[PDB]
Amino acid sequence: MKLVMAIIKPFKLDEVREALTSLGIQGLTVSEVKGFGRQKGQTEIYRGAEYSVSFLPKVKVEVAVSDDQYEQVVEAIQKAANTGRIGDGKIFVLDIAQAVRIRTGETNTEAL
Amino acid sequence: MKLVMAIIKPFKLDEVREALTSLGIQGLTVSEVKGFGRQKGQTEIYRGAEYSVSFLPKVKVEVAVSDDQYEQVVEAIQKAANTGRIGDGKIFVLDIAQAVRIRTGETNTEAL
Amino acid sequence: MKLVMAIIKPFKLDEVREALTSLGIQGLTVSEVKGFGRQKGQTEIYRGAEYSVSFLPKVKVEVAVSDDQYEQVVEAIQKAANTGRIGDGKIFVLDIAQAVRIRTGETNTEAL
Ligand SMILES: Nc1ncnc2c1ncn2[C@@H]1O[C@H](COP(=O)(O)OP(=O)(O)O)[C@@H](O)[C@H]1O
Ligand SMILES: Nc1ncnc2c1ncn2[C@@H]1O[C@H](COP(=O)(O)OP(=O)(O)O)[C@@H](O)[C@H]1O
Ligand SMILES: Nc1ncnc2c1ncn2[C@@H]1O[C@H](COP(=O)(O)OP(=O)(O)O)[C@@H](O)[C@H]1O
Repeated sequence: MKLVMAIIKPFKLDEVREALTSLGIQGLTVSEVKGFGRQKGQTEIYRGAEYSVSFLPKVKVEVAVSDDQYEQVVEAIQKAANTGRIGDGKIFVLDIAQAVRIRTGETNTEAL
Repeated sequence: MKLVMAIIKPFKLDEVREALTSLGIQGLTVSEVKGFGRQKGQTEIYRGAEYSVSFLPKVKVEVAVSDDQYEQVVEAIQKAANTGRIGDGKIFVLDIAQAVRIRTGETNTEAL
Repeated sequence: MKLVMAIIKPFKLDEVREALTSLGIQGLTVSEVKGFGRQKGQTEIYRGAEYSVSFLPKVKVEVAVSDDQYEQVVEAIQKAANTGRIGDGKIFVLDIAQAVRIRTGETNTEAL
């Protein structure tokens, strides 16, 4: 099992969710983050230090998938979330050691 | 060491925290997320596309525990966070490669 | 590749970001969390149960770095985020199985 974490442009959430649904992915968890990178927000200089005054929101998508699914999922997300412009974001894949569905106590692949 | 990530119903946070305290777990980190899954929010259809108009908040609990603790922790959380109804959520266990307490520089199990 | 996750005092974000920039780290992702631990917020007791009425915000910094960088990054963060007072937070290092830059499709170390 793999945890697929994608940091994407907020306006790409709907498109990514449809891609996952097409693969029959049953659910996912989403949170708000701020992004720092080559694309930067505006700053105001005070005493030699530049205070950030604008920020770039991103959406963090976390979806647990089986090993047999993960490559297809990463592919779908990349294609859905791509604009070709700077700031498009990242996909990080983390190994999951165990998964449990709280409602049933089902483990691993049967928990998703 | 393991990072135990639980996605739970917001009204179950207090109950989960008490369970962890009973195990002598010293601390944990909590964030707000939105959940998508078999339980769905309401949508409004515009031009063939259904815009989500209601969302289902969940709370993401992240607690780092020692290998000797992790199975007990996962068990406690599952029992505390369970309602038996759809939407109860998931527990994902991730391996931790290193941990540091910022205040002391203590490493691994002594950092918790 | 490693995902370095740091839970830090909010007023330490600027200092940590400068440390990473000094190492030539190109970007990072930041989110808001609440912290529970030895430092606690205030509570109000109702029917034997203590409702939390104040909370301690922390900032979660997540930065993916190469294996050759990770020890230096963990060191920089620890020194930047340290106050010596309780509540300073934690750094957890997670192994990354794969990384992709969404804009280019570049993989692993070339994605950062
Ligand atoms: N090393 C990193 N670790 C974690 N998140 C990162 C890292 N580098 C970039 N990001 C995230 O990716 C987003 C886009 O990065 P950026 O460098 O602006 O564009 P691109 O990803 O197109 O090269 C950033 O806003 C940040 O959220
Ligand atoms: N594959 C997944 N990866 C990450 N989070 C998930 C996944 N599937 C479900 N979730 C999270 O679990 C929550 C509950 O899932 P749901 O399918 O509604 O009910 P149940 O977990 O009882 O089957 C969702 O709101 C979502 O936050
Ligand atoms: N086992 C843990 N897993 C995840 N986060 C933790 C854990 N223990 C502490 N934390 C986080 O670290 C923060 C500081 O912890 P605390 O015990 O108050 O001080 P210190 O880290 O200086 O010992 C907490 O507010 C919480 O966010």
